[PDB]
Amino acid sequence: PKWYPSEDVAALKKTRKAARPQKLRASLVPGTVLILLAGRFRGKRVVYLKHLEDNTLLISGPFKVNGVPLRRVNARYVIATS
RNA sequence: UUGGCGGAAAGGCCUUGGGUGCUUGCUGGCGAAUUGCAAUGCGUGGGGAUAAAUCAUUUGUAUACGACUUAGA
Repeated sequence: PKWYPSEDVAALKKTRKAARPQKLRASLVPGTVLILLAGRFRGKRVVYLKHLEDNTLLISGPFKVNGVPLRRVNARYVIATS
């Protein structure tokens, strides 16, 4: 914060990479039934509830039906049913 | 547990009878969580008894040396 650099490491250039919201595939819609391909609950059927700002999908089993609680999941490890 | 069957490398096929579990065929309840967003998720090396082999002896229907051929608790 206030310590002067004791070794003049070169500063990084102005990176021209602005963050953009994830463009999820149209097949992913809220309320869709999802199949988990990996992780603790791999192979379980899950319901798509909400999209999170961290590029993850807020999902629920529901917990009562199959024991899968509210957890974050990646869209790339999920198959969206009709 | 009963009966038959499979010889090509059968060694497998059913099957009468009962025993004990599941049944998602149908109706419901209990728990999943925090692993936190994926890192696939089987015989020795030393002893106790002993079935058998080789050597010793002998044998000669065998013989350059191995090998082969007999018999004595």
